[PDB]
Amino acid sequence: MTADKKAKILATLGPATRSRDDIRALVEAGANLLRLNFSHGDYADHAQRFAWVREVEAELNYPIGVLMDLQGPKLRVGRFAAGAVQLQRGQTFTLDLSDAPGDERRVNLPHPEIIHALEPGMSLLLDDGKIRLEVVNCHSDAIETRVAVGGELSDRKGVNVPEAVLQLSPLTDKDRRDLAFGLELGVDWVALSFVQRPEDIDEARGLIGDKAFLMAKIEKPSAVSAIEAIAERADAIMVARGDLGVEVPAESVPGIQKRIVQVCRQLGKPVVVATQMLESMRFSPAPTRAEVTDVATAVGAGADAVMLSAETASGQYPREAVEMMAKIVRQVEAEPDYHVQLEVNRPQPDATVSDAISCAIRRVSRILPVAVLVNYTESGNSTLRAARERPKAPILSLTPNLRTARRLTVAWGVYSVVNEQLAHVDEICSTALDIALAQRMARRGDTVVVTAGVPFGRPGSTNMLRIETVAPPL
Repeated sequence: MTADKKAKILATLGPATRSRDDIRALVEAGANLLRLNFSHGDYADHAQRFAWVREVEAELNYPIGVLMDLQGPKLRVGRFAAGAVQLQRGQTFTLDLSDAPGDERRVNLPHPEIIHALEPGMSLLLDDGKIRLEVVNCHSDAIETRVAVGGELSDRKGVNVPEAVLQLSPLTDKDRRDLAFGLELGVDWVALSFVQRPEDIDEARGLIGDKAFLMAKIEKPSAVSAIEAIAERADAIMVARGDLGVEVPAESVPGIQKRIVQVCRQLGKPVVVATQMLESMRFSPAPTRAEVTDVATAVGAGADAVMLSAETASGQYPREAVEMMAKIVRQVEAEPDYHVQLEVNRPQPDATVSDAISCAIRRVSRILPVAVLVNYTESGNSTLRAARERPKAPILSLTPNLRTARRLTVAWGVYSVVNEQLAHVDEICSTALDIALAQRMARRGDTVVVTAGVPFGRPGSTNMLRIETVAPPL
């Protein structure tokens, strides 16, 4: 494995991927994680692709994580007798629970927990926000509305409510079946949809158990408001830009994205920027200038992971999509301004031993040419803290456990290597050092840094550091 780029690339798996060898090509182009979209495919396809990925992980011998993306609830409108009713601007329209076929005056909304708690003067978006509805006055059975934007409204079209926060669980009965199937498979990362309350993480975490880590998808304003809270209760955050763009002013979004990456980097939780990264590539072998800029912004904010969806899952050029993504990340890293750029975002360390060690690590790195930070853990949580600081040297996380390594694959600039636990810091000096020549990271004569827990026990914060030089293996 070569550390060409520190930012991570999660690549979706879909119909276009169709070989055990296809997955190998994607990671050979710098893809770090692999995503199975449970809104599509059937379990035979996922289970097949999952296994294909696990062959490649064993063949290359370096841990590559697998992320399973829950569909979440889908909020759709009822049926129309006409089928296509042409709604006109500024006219009154209602929607019931009852299955009255649509007549330009009323359609049903099968899911009634939307109807409850909707207040007058809230907007209602249909057909991916194409039409805006204004609620004039409500009842228990129906909502009277005024059309604020009109257009053809086909049946079973999609509904969005940006203002309201709904008492509805982000776990659908379909999502629960998906959860039991992916946990059985051995997925590492579960991405949760429709997150609007921090409590929604707890319900998913209880079902997940310690079997897998959980990532919260910021898709509603509801979540963005409570981002700080949500980011604390989960293991990582994914920004679905496209999906907010429905529920907020587009011009607002890059601000929200920019803000959220900050909240995550404060807490050290990995942050993933996703959706509309390089869509031009689905059909074209090179991106548009605008896209490269969109990517470079996300990479530059210091975000840990970037997600490619259609470009790899179903697309005429899925490898070169990754090839480009990696090249853009390398170009951002190449810029000398970028290293200084990150510095302002870097939260000043808190008065703890683990922060001080990481802080001391910075000074030592200015004074000496440090080729690798080599923090060693099993729980991952230390290497997460070592990554918060965003060092210029690559982290080489050493692992007595495969499960943590696959999860650490999302983390910023963290490269994980797996071996039998050796249990002692002063002993592992040679091992950590040899591992470096093993993973071909440091030349004979570079200096490396090792950090670990003090008693090699569950006591916390990894509070010792030790410089070592690779003297000539004559």
